[PDB]
Amino acid sequence: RLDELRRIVSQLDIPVRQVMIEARIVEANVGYDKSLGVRWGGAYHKGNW
Amino acid sequence: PLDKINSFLLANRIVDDEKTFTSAPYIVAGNAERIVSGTGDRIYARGKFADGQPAYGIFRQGKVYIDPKTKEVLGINADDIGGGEVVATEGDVATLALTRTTQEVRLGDRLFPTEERAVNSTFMPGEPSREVKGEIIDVPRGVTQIGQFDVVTLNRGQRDGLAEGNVLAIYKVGETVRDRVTGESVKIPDERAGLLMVFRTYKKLSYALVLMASRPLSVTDRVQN
Repeated sequence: RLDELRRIVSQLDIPVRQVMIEARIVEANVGYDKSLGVRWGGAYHKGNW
Repeated sequence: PLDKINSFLLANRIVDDEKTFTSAPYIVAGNAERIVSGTGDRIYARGKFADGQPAYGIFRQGKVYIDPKTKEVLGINADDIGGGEVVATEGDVATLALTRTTQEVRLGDRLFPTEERAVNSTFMPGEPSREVKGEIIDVPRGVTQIGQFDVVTLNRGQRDGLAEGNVLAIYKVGETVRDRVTGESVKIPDERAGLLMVFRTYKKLSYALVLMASRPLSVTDRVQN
């Protein structure tokens, strides 16, 4: 039993394997906004849009 | 040994000749599948590359400025996709599928032809020639003091020596100030545990996966032996 337990000990005393985990977050924002306000105002003859 | 080589092989994305495709970039775009990366996904791109080579290497541009009198930057072509293949569309655009290797491919990125290079685990034992001595700059990490291992770019005079000698030891030069006598600070090299494994692309710098034995060294430090 001593010897068998020794073998189990050999199996158990194994280095735990570390891994480097690299998770990367990428955010991309593209924004194009165009606004045109066209104005025609005359109070001389009261025509104004 | 093979696993160490496998880690480098995972880090082997940087290639030479940034100038060539800076002069002729293969322009990628596409919102049909609006991604900045994918595995097998479809991107489109404009250039003869669509007409010609089905595979290609996606590289972002870094610059390694050495020889200040010559003031030359031999850049770094960081390979974004592991691979890709094409279908041809009219308009000189192409629709490609992407085998991705951890590097997002900006939707507006620069594409370059595929250049397969054979690397072996036979470099593991090392090729140490002391005469080769030079500074280190331009790590993709950009972080000073990176340790355990990293992909570094040895400098150009260092690069020619590298053409002679593959392996070298790490040195971190630290300035010591005569605070209570003169205030003058003298830089002193401190030999650092850990050595570089160097793979050299002639006509460019040396791409070296350095294994750092504890010592964290700045982005610029003396690699020597």
